[PDB]
Amino acid sequence: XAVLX
Amino acid sequence: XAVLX
Amino acid sequence: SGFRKMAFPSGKVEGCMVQVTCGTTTLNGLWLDDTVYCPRHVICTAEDMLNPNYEDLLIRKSNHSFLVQAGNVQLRVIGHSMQNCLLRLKVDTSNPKTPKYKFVRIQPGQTFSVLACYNGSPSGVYQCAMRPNHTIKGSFLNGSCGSVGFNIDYDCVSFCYMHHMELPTGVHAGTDLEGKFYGPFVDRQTAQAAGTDTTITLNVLAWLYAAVINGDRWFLNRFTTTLNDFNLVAMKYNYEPLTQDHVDILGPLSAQTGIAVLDMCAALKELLQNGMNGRTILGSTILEDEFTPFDVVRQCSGVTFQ
Amino acid sequence: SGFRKMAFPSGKVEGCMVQVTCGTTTLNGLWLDDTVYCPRHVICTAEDMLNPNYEDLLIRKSNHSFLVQAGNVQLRVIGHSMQNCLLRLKVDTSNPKTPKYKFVRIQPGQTFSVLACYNGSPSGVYQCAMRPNHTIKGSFLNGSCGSVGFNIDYDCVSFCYMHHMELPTGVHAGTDLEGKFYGPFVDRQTAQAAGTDTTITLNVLAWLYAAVINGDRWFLNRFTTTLNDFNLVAMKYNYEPLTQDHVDILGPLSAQTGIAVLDMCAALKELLQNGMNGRTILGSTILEDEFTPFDVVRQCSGVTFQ
Repeated sequence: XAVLX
Repeated sequence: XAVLX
Repeated sequence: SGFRKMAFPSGKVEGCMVQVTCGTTTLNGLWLDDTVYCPRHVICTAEDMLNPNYEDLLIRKSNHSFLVQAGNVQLRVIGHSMQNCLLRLKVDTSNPKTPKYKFVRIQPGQTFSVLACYNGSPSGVYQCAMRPNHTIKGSFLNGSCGSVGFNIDYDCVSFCYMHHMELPTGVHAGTDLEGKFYGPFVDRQTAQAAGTDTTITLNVLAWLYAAVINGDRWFLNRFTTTLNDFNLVAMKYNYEPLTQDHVDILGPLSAQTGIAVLDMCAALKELLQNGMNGRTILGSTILEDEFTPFDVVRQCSGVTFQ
Repeated sequence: SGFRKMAFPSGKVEGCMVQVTCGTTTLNGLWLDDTVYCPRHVICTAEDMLNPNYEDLLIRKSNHSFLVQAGNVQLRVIGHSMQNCLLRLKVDTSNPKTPKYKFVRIQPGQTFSVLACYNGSPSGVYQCAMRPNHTIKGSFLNGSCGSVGFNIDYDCVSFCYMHHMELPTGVHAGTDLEGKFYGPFVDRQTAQAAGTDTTITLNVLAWLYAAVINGDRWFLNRFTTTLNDFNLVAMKYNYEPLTQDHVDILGPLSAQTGIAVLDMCAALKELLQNGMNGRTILGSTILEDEFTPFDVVRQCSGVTFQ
């Protein structure tokens, strides 16, 4: 879980 | 021994 | 005297930060001449983030789909294109504060300054290193995407990073200014994880050289080591293998201190096997790896405190 | 996520740095409106440094005794005076890059950003804290005097430090922008030594609050403590006594995390008596004291990672 900023 | 910059 | 994680003065970069809005998504962009660079995910709504097709999402946008604000000045977009993971928005005005610059793709272990920004307004600056696993341990909150990393040589800004995302372990990933990610990461909210990291051996050595230049030799010893025997210890402690190229890079520091590289490696091997026994080095209780040989020469005196 | 010693963007300050020369001594000065502020020791030659009488040395100078260079532009001095340990050189031009500003005298434990400069050219920026013993652990080489410390609120620069000297332990001392030294130091090369220092308790607590806001609670415990019992442990470990005022300052952080101040003090007491047992907090193996409660609120999310 990559969260785009 | 304080050295002035 | 002293040694600090020092960032480059950020002024030349503060003048290039703008805000880019597409729909209800707002983030930071970099305005150089007549172009604004920003993360392509600015064209995503939260629902587009899991499986976005950027080619498809973008063709549905027009130039006026993008709002670009520099300060309290609105810039008008007159063209747009995608370059890997960035968007290049051509605007009708050239940034009069554009500094001399270059776009560089930095290598793992190298360091750079980050100008954390929100809504096109710079808020802080700090130094960091590109980790061997291609992430950086930054400090970023929602709205920080589009914030950039850079180095300054004389009066040329070398941009090398644009922030795009955070991984589960709290570390950060992004791209160079051509929009190509550092590492195997992609710009979508799927399961991704930083790979196993390693300590940057070359930097730890450089930092031990800095400690000597600054007058401290407590950790040195009477031994020496071969590159190979050192690497057996490095593997055991999860340090990058030392290479002949690393030894060559350490030449100047070695010459300034009179300590042969492999003798310093022997010192490091001992610190690794024995610990620091309650002592510190340049104020630290741990072996620091975020200062390159270049960072040491930049910051330390060119005269060793013998 | 993440937590870094973050400095304020330095641009507003880079535009105020100039070089001041008197004879063969050159250092940095701060140009605001039509005045340039710099360490008064710029009027000393190396022989004047042990026992300088500044009143006497200064009366022997004229306005043209001073050369002020802003970039590659020479400024002309049309007046000069001494204010405590600084010189105020009135020049014939007003700095067009002067930001909104204030001069503030910061208190021990507070933090600020330092813009290290040489020959009027900014070279690096880093964050630091005014230690309880009134020194700062900076990174300065010959030629750095006149470099300044500051904080930025909205778009107002609050200047609070000007660098003047280094003490034997490698730490630094200087003055506020009215030329009054922080600490009992004087601007002459006599035997002086930093007094015994202490850990800034309030900051260590704030930083433990930051760790929780960022999702980490490993160091918490089921206990609590009275202010008094905590202070007995603080004395033993050379930490500043905790006061009711400190407890009040920690109110917001305490409210954001749901951890009562004295329960966090109980956590700290335990960390102090037991160590960290191989663990880290916000990436650190030691208890960090250079982040104030304000620095935490500034940098951390306003939403705790529960």
